[PDB]
Amino acid sequence: HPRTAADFEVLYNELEAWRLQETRKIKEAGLAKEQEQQVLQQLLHKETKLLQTIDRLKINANQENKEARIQHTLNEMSKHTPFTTRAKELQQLYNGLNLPLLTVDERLDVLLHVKWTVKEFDCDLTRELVDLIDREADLLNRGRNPKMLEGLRKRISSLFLNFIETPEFNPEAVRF
Amino acid sequence: NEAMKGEIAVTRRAAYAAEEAVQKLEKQKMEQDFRIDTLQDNLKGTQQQL
Amino acid sequence: WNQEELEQWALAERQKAEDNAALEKYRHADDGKVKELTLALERVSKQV
Amino acid sequence: REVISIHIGQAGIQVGNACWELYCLEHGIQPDGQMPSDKTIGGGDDAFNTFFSETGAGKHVPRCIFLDLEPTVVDEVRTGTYRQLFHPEQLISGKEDAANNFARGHYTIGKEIVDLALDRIRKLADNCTGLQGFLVFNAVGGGTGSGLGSLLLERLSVDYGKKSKLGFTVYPSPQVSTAVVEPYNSVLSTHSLLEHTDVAVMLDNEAIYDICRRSLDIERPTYTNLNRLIAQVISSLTASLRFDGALNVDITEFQTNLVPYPRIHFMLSSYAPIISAEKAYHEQLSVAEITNAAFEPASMMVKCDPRHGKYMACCLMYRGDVVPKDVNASVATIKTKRTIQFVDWCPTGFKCGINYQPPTVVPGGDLAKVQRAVCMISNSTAIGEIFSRLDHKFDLMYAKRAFVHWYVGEGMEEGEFSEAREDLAALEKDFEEVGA
Amino acid sequence: MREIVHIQGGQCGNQIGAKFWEVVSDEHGIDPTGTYHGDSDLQLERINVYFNEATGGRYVPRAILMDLEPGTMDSVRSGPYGQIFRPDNFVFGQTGAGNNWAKGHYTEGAELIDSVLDVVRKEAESCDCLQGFQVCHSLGGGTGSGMGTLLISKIREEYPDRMMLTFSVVPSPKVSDTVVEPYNATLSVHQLVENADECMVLDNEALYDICFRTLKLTTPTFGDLNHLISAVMSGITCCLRFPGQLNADLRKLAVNLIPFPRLHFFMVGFTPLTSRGSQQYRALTVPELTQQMWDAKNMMCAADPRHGRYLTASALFRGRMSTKEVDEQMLNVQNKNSSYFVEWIPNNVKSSVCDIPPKGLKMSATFIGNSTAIQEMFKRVSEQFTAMFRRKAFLHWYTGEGMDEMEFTEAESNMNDLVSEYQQYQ
Amino acid sequence: MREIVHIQGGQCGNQIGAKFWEVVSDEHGIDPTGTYHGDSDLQLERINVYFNEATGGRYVPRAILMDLEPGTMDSVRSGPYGQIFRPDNFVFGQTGAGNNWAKGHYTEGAELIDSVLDVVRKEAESCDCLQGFQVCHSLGGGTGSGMGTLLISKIREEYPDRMMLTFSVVPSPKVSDTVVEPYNATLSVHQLVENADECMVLDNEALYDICFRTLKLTTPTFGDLNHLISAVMSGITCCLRFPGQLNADLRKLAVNLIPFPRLHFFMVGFTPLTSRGSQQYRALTVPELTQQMWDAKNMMCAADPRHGRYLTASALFRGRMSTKEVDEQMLNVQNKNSSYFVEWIPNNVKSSVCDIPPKGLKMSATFIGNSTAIQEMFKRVSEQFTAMFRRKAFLHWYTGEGMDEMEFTEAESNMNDLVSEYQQYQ
Ligand SMILES: Nc1nc2c(ncn2[C@@H]2O[C@H](COP(=O)(O)OP(=O)(O)OP(=O)(O)O)[C@@H](O)[C@H]2O)c(=O)[nH]1
Ligand SMILES: Nc1nc2c(ncn2[C@@H]2O[C@H](COP(=O)(O)OP(=O)(O)O)[C@@H](O)[C@H]2O)c(=O)[nH]1
Ligand SMILES: Nc1nc2c(ncn2[C@@H]2O[C@H](COP(=O)(O)OP(=O)(O)O)[C@@H](O)[C@H]2O)c(=O)[nH]1
Ligand SMILES: [Mg+2]
Repeated sequence: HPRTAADFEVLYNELEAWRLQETRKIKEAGLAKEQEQQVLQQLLHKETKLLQTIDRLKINANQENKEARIQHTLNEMSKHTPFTTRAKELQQLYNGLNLPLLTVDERLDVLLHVKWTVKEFDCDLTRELVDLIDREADLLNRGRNPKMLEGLRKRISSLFLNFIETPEFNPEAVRF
Repeated sequence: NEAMKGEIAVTRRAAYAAEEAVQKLEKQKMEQDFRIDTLQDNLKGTQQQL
Repeated sequence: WNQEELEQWALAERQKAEDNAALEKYRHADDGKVKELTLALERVSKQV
Repeated sequence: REVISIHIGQAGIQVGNACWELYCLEHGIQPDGQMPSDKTIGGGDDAFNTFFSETGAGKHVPRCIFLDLEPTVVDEVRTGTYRQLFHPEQLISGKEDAANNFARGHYTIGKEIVDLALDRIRKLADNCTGLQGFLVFNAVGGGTGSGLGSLLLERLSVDYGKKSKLGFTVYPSPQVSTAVVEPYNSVLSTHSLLEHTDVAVMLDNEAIYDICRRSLDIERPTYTNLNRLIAQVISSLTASLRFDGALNVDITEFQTNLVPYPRIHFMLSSYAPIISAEKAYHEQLSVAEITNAAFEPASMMVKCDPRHGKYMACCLMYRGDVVPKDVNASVATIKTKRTIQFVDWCPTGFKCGINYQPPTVVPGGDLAKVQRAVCMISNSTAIGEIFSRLDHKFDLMYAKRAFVHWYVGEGMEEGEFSEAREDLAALEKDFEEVGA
Repeated sequence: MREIVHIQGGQCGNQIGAKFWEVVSDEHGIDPTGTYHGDSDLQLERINVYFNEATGGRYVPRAILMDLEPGTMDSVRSGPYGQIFRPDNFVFGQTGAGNNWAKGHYTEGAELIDSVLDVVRKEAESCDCLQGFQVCHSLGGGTGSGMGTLLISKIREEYPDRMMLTFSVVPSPKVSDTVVEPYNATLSVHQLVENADECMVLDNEALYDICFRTLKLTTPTFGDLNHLISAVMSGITCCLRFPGQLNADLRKLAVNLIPFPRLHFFMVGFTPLTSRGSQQYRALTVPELTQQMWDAKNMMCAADPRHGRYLTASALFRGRMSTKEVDEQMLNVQNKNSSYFVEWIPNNVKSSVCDIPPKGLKMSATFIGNSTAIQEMFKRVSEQFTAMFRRKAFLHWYTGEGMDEMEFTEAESNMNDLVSEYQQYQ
Repeated sequence: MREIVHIQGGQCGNQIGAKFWEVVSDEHGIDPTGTYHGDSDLQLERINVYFNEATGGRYVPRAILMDLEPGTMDSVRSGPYGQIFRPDNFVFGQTGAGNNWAKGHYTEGAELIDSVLDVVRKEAESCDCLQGFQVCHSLGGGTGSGMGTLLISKIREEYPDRMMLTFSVVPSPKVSDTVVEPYNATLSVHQLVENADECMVLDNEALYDICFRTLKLTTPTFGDLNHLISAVMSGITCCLRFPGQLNADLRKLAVNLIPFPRLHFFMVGFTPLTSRGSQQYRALTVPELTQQMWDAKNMMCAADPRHGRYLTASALFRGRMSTKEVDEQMLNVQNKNSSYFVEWIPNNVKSSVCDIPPKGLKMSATFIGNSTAIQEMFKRVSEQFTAMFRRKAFLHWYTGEGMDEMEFTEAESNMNDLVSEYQQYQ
């Protein structure tokens, strides 16, 4: 399970070495002057399978690196100026949204807290953020499986992160 | 009592149809929510590129 | 007993119908958001 | 692509007598055998192949037998308006009636006529080339329909087996009835039809009375009206084979699409638009409202409420001027309708067939002449309800052993009574498990 | 001199190919009697691709018609331009199968394909240098899907180095016409993804909405629903028959549109599309034709093409134009919609032109896109298949014909993996 | 080249635009069939400011008809010059606002703007160099006052650097045709003050007085009023279409007549409007044109200029004149009426001359004045708004349609401060 471009480089280079050894064995066989091309095609198809697996691992690593580096930026947003204290509070709210909202009551409570916090500024983004908060609140109050409120929760989290990554809303975002 | 039981059965089936329709609509709603998420991610990326 | 049961099922169906109506209005609003997002992304890409 | 018809019992004979009238009227065959040589209505010399057979100098004979023990109705036909049309030996008349006695129609008297019936059915099949199956008509509340019908279904399955069997069975009604041994005969025919009839579609005189009272405004209908409109239904079902359309089907497809299980084939029929002659030029005819009328709960040929259960597979056979776009839209609307529900065992449960042929009403009839008509055949789970309401009265009768001395003196004991009762119970269990 | 053999199977295949043959015969300028009447000289120069002279101008089309029910051949022979197909090319059984992939692919695939292969082999060896096979059929039927698929496997085994263009119409979610649609679709896909060179998939509600909006027809019947597909089928084969600034054959299209041999399910378009009322108020030029091509409500598949990226796309233009503005328009579309185009390929769009527009017009185009948004047309069928197979509903009609549950498991696995790799490339 | 796209809204907008296109079509020589049937070469030189070339000399207007009821659309189609428009532009919701501003700005606007915006965007992208948008609407109806201003706001947010010149026919106090006129007009000007760019004010009472006295008409139908408004439109849009000894485009007129960004409600006239019993008697010269120009009883508004000082004035003449004569006439008027002109603005009059007078005539002129006398037209609507808001009359039909109770107060506040800002600079 890779996470670094260096480890991906290692995987790529060892795969290329494997390709070279396989084709060298095929060539040094020195036989099947008509099945040689079929063996070459099969070898290339094997290569394609492995490259697609590497691509899948790359997608997973990119997503996990994105999440980890957002958390890292939130941490660097903390390391006792009042702006940094507000940043720590917003980090707490973001972690509350991040954690698996396994309980509907705590879900509603944290949504209430973040709605109170957001409703202070109200220029353009809070309209859609409040709309999404009310959407989740209603679809939990009437009673629907939270496992079906996955994309909507993702959208709330994304909009809240975009709200945090803003100068006026978080009065230190000029850093990044 | 016979007519009342018939009405009970009809109303019960109507309620179950409503439930299944809501389930299907919720699935479609979640798919559209994924779509909105993707179209917002692309917009943020393009803004940063600009 | 049967009259009580009919009352119960009528209430349940009413609740489900209201849920469906709210979900439909949400879906239409999301479609409008789809259109506006597409337009905004187009314009920003052209500026880029 | 020919299908032969066999008509068993009084109800079957009368229904067939109406059906062959309608068919001869359609294909222009005169009531004396040959098509006129001066007036040429319609087209297609292969259009009459399915139901008739040409002989020599234009004398057509139908591919249908009329078998019965009691000779009354059979010789009434023999002396009636349809003398020349039928072959003289396709009409089989015994001597003594089965007389509401399933045993007397299945064991003692039956065995002496089925041999002749089969010896002629196989002759008819040999004359035919593209045999598409068999269609049977029988009243399960009688003696010839149940006994003779069960025996003949058994022997036809033993002989051919691999061909389809569409059976239009007249079950009794909830309250309307004209016997006392209806439950006994009906269950003893159910046990055999359940595992031999390839597709069993049900009828009910009470339901057809309701239909022809509300729609045709005939408040006092006899059996002729019921037979006429059932003939209309059969013609609408066979229109796909007999003519050409934008999207045509046949029997093989009809089973392949509407029978989700080897033992679940009990499907409600219906027809639309059932309209009198005084309102046909008032009401607007289009696929949306005719489909709604066909799906209307009090328009089922079987007196059972279809909202109770979940549909399995619906076949809408449209006839006349239909352009598939509007039937698709009507299909979407009817699937979005709130009161009807499907089952997750079948996500897509519609099938639409279309033929370019308007329905034909028999002169002096009651139905009006129209442009288009939909015949609907849907598999549902309220047939469990009809079987249950029959089973209650059957076991209530079997409590006191009433009317059973006739059976024990004619040739069956109580072993197969218990067997058929358990079989019907298993059928009800099957329906109740599958539906939900 | 390059030769295409056109096979048509099932009711869908029969009707669609009949419309295609009327359009092509009219465009090359031959009357239904069977003689030639093309005034120009550009028409005789390439009749050999679709027609063979029999004796004295009787240019018989090169086509194979196959199904199991007599009615379809009766209708085709009766219909206009149906007096030209050679009767010996009506290779045909007698019974009819109906909605049963297993019945049409196992039983009758024995006593009918044994002669269909003979007819195809004779017709192919009749010509000098083959170009490929062009076969039109459906996926939700029995006599076109299973029979056509077994024919595809047989002809791929026979002729390995030949193009294969499968014009296949796929079942629709909303447009319910039978219940065995998921079964037949999965079974057919399980072999198309294995053997078919490329599948130009089509459906029905997309075409219905096209006839509603882009043409404003009020009662769109099959006679025009298939006319659109006939126009597309004629327009794809433009280079093999007509000169132009930049010729491009089926091999060229496959090379430019198939990054991997399991990525060959194209969605198709056609421009211009306009109502007869407004055929007087619009300007016929590449700037409008290209915008019509790159539209969601203009494609002929129920997959919203923005729901993903385009792995590759192709445009085939017909009519005098400027290959500067054609290329500029293609690049403009790429740059404007860079979000909906995959990144690891530059110039995802190929554009080839020809100097001959279709008869009755002055300019035309055709769009062939291999995009990952076509995954939904398979996802819906896969989910329906899973829901139905969890209950073994309608299963006995296959199990008593000869098919087992292993075939269904394999079909589901291949369907899921190809959809998963479409999702990967996004 | 520089472009104007014409959006018509509501019943009044549809009728006015229909008459205006009837007028411009003959001013350029275009046959109502659609073809060109002119006489002079110089007509063709700028017909791309209003038209498109469809197929072989089929010049079609660049207009979008926008409304919620199809009755007026049917009437326009029936009327003459109907077969000139592109039927695609025809957009309508078929339900009807019913003179309900909230319904037309919140209920049906949200469902029909999604298409009308698409159409106007299509016209804009078919253009190459956009000068701006032209709009026609009313301020007393549901669609005209609500959906028109909603579309104006949409256009301003989309294209922020393109002008909009909009002809707004306003509800005069004594020719009222409905009861919610101020509730509509105030709410519409709420957004017209901050979105539009030139709100050219018109009213039917002044047109009625003109038809009574100057034209001496006895029974003036709406056709003649629409003709007068069309003449004003053509007079404004003439430097864009014909050469002249001086040039004044839309942007130049705006930048000259708008000193402060909230004073863009111009009031206009037209010369020479001659009764057909005096046209044979009067000899038309530049002094006659300027006399009828500054004649207060000819201005197409119920805002008498004797009560207000002029901030700016413009005169667009059409005809081969003497530029010294025109300028000295402007000077003479400015020196005679020495009290009606702002002291801190020297030479308040800007005059442009085009070389091609309108059809038939040999000399013409159009007056566009930005004076402070117009604030009477706003006082007379603010008073009525306060009158029907003091006891909450007719509020629920807007309250329950989507609007709150504070938008009306905001509209009243903007009326009050707008009147205050004219009073300040009077
Ligand atoms: N709907 C309808 N029912 C009919 C018709 N003819 C007979 N029946 C019904 O058939 C049912 C039972 O059949 P029977 O009348 O006993 O005649 P059968 O089936 O030949 O039995 P047996 O005559 O006793 O041998 C009766 O209850 C009738 O209601 C008919 O034309 N239409
Ligand atoms: N566009 C189009 N679709 C058709 C036509 N005929 C049938 N279909 C569709 O094709 C699907 C299945 O085709 P089918 O009739 O089973 O083909 P078969 O195997 O030859 O019978 C159905 O959903 C029909 O809606 C046609 O002529 N044109
Ligand atoms: N100039 C002119 N004004 C008109 C015409 N028809 C109506 N009006 C004016 O328009 C006002 C009514 O606007 P209305 O049609 O209700 O606007 P809508 O609700 O958006 O359609 C009335 O006060 C009339 O004076 C016309 O043909 N010409
Ligand atoms: Mg009898």
